[PDB]
Formats: sequence, C-alpha cells, structure tokens
Amino acid sequence: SKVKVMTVFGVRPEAIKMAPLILELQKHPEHIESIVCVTAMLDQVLDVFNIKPDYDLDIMTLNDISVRVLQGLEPVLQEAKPDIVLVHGDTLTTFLASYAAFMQQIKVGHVEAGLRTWNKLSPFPEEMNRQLTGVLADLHFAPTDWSASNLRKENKQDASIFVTGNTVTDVFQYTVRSDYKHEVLDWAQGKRLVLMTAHRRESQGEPHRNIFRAVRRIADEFEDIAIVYPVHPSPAVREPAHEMLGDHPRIKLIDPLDVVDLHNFYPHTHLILTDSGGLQEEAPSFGIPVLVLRETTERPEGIDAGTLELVGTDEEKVYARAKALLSDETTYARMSKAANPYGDGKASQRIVSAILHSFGVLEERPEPFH
Amino acid sequence: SKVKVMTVFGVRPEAIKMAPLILELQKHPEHIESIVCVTAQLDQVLDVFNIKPDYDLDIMQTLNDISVRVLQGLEPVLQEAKPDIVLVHGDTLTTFLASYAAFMQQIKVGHVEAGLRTWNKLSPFPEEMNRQLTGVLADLHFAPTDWSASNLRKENKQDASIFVTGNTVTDVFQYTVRSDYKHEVLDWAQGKRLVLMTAHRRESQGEPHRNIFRAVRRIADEFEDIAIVYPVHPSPAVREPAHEMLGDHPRIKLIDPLDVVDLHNFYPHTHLILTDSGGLQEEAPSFGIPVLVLRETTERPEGIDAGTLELVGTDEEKVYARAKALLSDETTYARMSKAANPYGDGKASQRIVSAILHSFGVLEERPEPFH
Repeated sequence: SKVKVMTVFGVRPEAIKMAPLILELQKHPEHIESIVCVTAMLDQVLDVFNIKPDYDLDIMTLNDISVRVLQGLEPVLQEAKPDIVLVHGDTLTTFLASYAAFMQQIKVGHVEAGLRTWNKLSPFPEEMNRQLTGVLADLHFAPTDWSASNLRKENKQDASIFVTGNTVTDVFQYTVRSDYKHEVLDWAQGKRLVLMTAHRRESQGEPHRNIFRAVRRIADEFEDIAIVYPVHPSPAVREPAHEMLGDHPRIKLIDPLDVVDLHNFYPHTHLILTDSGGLQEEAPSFGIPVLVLRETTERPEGIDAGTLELVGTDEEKVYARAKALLSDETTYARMSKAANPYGDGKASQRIVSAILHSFGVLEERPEPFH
Repeated sequence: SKVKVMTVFGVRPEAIKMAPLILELQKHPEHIESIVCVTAQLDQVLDVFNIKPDYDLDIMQTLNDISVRVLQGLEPVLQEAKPDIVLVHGDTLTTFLASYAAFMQQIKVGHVEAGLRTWNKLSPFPEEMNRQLTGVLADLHFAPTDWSASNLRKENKQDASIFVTGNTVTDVFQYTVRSDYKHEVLDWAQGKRLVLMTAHRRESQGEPHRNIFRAVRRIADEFEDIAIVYPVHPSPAVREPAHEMLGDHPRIKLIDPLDVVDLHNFYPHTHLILTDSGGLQEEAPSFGIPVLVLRETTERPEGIDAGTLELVGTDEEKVYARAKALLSDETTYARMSKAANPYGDGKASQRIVSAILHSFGVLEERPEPFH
C-alpha cells in the first residue's frame, strides 16, 4: 500500500496549475497512488497533459453547489479512502473538498496557500474560501515567503507551512516547444517583440485611451520593436483600439491568445505591458520585464523583487516607463536578471517531497524555495 | 423597519446559553425584530424561558448528512426571513453551518462565545475546527473574556470586530433561580456548610474516584458543621464505589444528578464545590463559591488566573488538604469567594445587543467592554 493522494479541482485555471503536480505525483509509484477527482468540460486541458480523471462529479446558487459538491464527494472519499486530499487556490470547490475531507478525518494539503486581501467583500467569495481552506489544511504549500507570513499572522504552526513556489511556473515544460511557429512571431521576426494585454473591465474608455496614446508614441519612436496586442473582445475595447492603434506598421492587433500560444510567445518577447495577474506571475520565468497598467496590485512579491513595476494608466507615465525599458539597458537587465519570486519550475517536486515527509516516507524536510 | 436578528441553536446546552440573549433582544422592539431558528438532531428548555421558535428544521447521521441537511433547511428560512444578522453560539457543527449559510447570502454573522482555543484540531474534535471555521465567517466576535479576545487577535481578527461581553451563562440565573425554592436535601443541609461535589469525567472513573472518595470521607468524619451533597454519575462504575465508600456516612447525602434549574437553585445555599465539571467552574463563582477542581489541568486559564478556581487533582492527600484549608481558614475562602467571576457579571446579553445596535449604526458610541 502507498500514500493515496487525491487531487480535487474543477475549472480551467485550477486544472492547468494542478496538471504538473499530478504529473509529478505519477513519478513516485513506489510511494504514491495518484487519484484525480474533477467537480466541473475540463477534459480539454486534461487531453493536453494526458490526465485521466478517476472521478468526474458533474455540478452543471453558492448553497446549491455546496450541497452538490458535498453529496458527490462523500461516496468518492469512502470508496477511494485517500490518505490526503490536495486542493488548489481559492474556488468554492477548494473549500468544499477540504471540508468533505475534514468530515472523514482525511489529511488536507492546500496548493497556493496564504494569499490574502483581508477583505471578505473583495474578492468575494475567494478571500473567505482561502481563509476557510486555511483552517482545514494540514499542509500549507505557500508559493512565497509573503504567503507563508500571511499564514503565520493567522497563528498557523510553522512546521505545517512549506514555501514551494507556485505550480504555474511548472507548466512551461509541458506547454513550451521549439517546433512552435506563429504568423505573429514571423511578422515580429527581426524586432524586439513588445507584448501588451488590457482585459480589466474597469479601465475601459479614458484609461485605455491614455495607454493607447502612450503606445502609439512608443510605436512611432522605436523602429526596432513590434507591438503584439491580443485585444479584449468587447466593442468598448476593440473599437477604440482599432481606431487609435489599427493602422501602424509596428502594431499587430490580434484575437486573444490561448494559454499554449501565450506560453510559446514568452521565449520570443522582450517587454510586457499588462494588467493581467497571470502574465505578471509567469513572464519573469523568461527574463521578461513587466510594466503593470494599474495603480495597485493585490500581490507585493513581484514589486519588491523588481520583476514588475506599477506604471498606472496615465499617458505620460506609460510612455516614459516604456521608453526607459526600451532604451536604458541598465533598468532592463535589472528587471530581466531578478528571478521569478513566484517559483523555480520545481514547485511540484517540493510539494510531493512535503507530502512524502509528512507521511514519514522522507525523514528529511525538503529545502523550501528562496 | 428594524435590525432583524435571527438566533440559531441546536442542542439543549446551546439553547440555555442563547435563551437569555433572545429575552434581551425582545426588550428592544423599537430597534430589533427578534427571530428564533431551531436546527436540532429541547421542548423543556424553550418552555422554561417562554421562547417561541419562528422556524425549525426537524433534522433526522454523518457530519456530512447534518451538513447537507442544515444548508438545505436554512436557504429557504434566510431567503424568507431576510435577517440583517445571524447569531450563532459556541463550537457546534450547526454554529459553523448556520454561519456558512448566512455568508453565502451576504448576511452578517455574530458569534456568541467566540475565541476558545486549544490550537489542537484533534482535541477537541470536531469543536476546535468548528469554532475556527465560525471564527473566519463571523463579522462580530462576542468574546467571553480578554483571553478569548487575545486568541482571536493571534488569528489576525480586526480589533473593532471583537467585543468582550462576558459569557451569557452568567445571564441565566435571573430566570432559573427562585427565592421560593425548596428541596429535601437543602432541608437536610439546613444549619450546615453545604459542600456540593460532582465527578462526571469518564477519565477518573476507578482509582482517582477511590482517592477522592477517601479524601471526602476523612473531611466528612472531621467537620461537624458540614453537609456533603454528591449527585452521583448514574453509571454503576461510579454509583457503586460511591454508595460502597460514602453511602453509610450521616454527613454525606448521595442523590441522583440535579436538573440545571435545581443545580442553579442549590448555588445560593452552597459553601464550597469539588468538581471536574467545566459547567460548575463557569457558574458557581457568580455566587462567590470557591471551586476545587478534581483535575491535574483544565482547558481555559481565566478561572485559575482569577482566584475563583484551584486545581487540586485526584490524589487523596491534596484533595483532603485543599478541602480542609478552604473549610478551615477564611482569608483563603475569602480570597476565592470575593474575586469577580472572570466569565461574566450577568450582563453579557445586554453588551451583545449594544454591540449589534452599534454595528448597524443605531448606537453611535462603541459600548464599554466587560471588565
């Protein structure tokens, strides 16, 4: 008999962040039996990573989902009798699965533990979901030292916290290929590829107008850049973007990129302007400095590490900081050299070691991630 | 148009501690509409206090079954009654579920008796995990004591959300104690210092009980002005060694366990207590009665910290010696009797209602905390 590890998730983002961990668990058949339970059509990502769910609950109101996840999971847990349920992040499923496991005295491991706004109403219900999971979790896999210190602020036992980095950083192995080809990359071939995204609804109109004027000026000023802008579908973005950026030789407006396309652009790209939490988390793995089109951010670790800079939404600031990053090779090499404080691409390895250690199979505590 | 407060309780003890708070809520009809929701897996308690449940889920059982049933039951009740705040008590599963049901409808949560911690999810199970889960859903924490509030601050709860109110257990004596009260055993004890002893914990049932019974016997032989009342655990593993070792002594009356209302009515007549009851330890010091605790430790420091309780263990000599001391020298009796019950002053319900009124902006000034 083995450590029976059941991973439970049920949305597209959760699936991608859990896939590399599941693949890591399957590398230890000596010590671990890897069970996968989906709550939920997440089989699209599961076909990429070639993950076969052993259970598929179907939950096609917050109270209704809660009841239905609890009902579905009870028989799954008393049949499989896992030693540890692993949940990810801050979905309703993360909390409900931890709670189903708590009610059968099954150990809980929380992947991406410790993220806090300390505001119940923002985000809702994710802040409450991650605080509830926080009280049910036996093992906290904190991506960062800031995450781990959130957990210490709540009086969690130090020995229960493992800073592992984020598994987001483990997916590039499965996703990035050399074979990879795109018309947009061919169009950008000889130039510094500048990747920009603005999907935040609250920046439509005046803020977008300001960003676009700064970007146009930058396109005009630099003859050795090619700006790729995967534009938000909304007419409230498409129109102003086409109107103000649509007929420039060094700006390609395109349809939003798939995750796999996005990951494959990263090796080719020089600078990012985004308001995406995802690009801010991933891009530094490839040396890409990120200028963040926001007044603030929820996560401090990127700022403090210098992988990201807040640049806001006003024209002068966006232009100036974009200019500075594209000429001043000192600031670029600085942001580019700083290592992704969000992970190594070895988080799944550390989480599996932490599970093995907690069950007495590994006598040594793995080295954290700093 | 008022602050609609729905109070939720599930078990006999939960109902008794919530009863005084409901009766206090009913005293503010200008500001508060009081609603009562029962979620039981009780009709005596609810009659003693004259409380009419407005709602009632007749719950049929794993923790998961209860969990699904309470959630299913409460969604209709909260959708209809549309309360502004849900009040929940202690560390029951139902307290958490009711808090969770409320959270999903963005309904405010008030937690009565918040902040009790062992920081061990395995003792008690599932109560420690239940009160931590409730702790993350509560908007208002009604901490019985400063120690309880300190636990909540250790968990990074915001200071303005914590109110130290005292415990509503000290609010129930007004409703249960009558001057008109009579009892055979009270008459038997008349003219004497009544020593009330209980021994309920299964952990001590054997040679610890024999050690205690021996100490009690030597105290019964020694003291002429003493009457020992022992409402014995009805289990033959206790009732037999008790009736064997103490049942002959004319200064000891072994009787059946007391109703809560009877126990409360003994308190004004009792000089001294020996117990392992967490209940007597919370209650008796409201009547200035010193308690010798028949345990090596207790979960809860506030009693020991105040001089209301002394840990005395189960070893014959120390039970004897500490019992003898409390019966012999005032100055020791006096230190313990005079110290204010750190668990409450009978006004907790009043402080909880003020906290609620203040949180809804009806009372502009933050009310003053218990001691």
